[PDB]
Amino acid sequence: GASIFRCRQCGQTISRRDWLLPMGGDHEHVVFNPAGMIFRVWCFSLAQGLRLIGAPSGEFSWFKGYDWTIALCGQCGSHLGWHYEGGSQPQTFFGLIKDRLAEGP
Ligand SMILES: [Zn+2]
Repeated sequence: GASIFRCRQCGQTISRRDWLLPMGGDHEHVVFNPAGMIFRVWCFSLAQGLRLIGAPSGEFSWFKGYDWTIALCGQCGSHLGWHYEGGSQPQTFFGLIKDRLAEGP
C-alpha cells in the first residue's frame, strides 16, 4: 500500500520502504548542517532516479567514517539528500530528506 518513495516535487521513483536501513539503531536521523538547517534524514540501503553531483566530502559528515556527495532528483534536480561512501558495515548508503519524498503504492 505504501512501499515506494517518489520525489515529492516531480514523482520520480527514488526508493522503497523495504530498503529502509536502521543505521545506529533507528532509520530516522535528525541532523543539522553548518547552515543550521535541520533535516529528518531516512537512511536507505538503495535508491534510484538520483543524480550524484560534486566530489565526495568527509567535511561535516553526520556519519563517522563516511564521505557524502549531494543527491539531486535526476528528474527535477530537487536536493533529496546525500550518498554516503568510504565507510564500513555498510560501505555505502543514502541519507534522504523525509519531507522531500512522497510514500505510496
Ligand atoms: Zn524531482
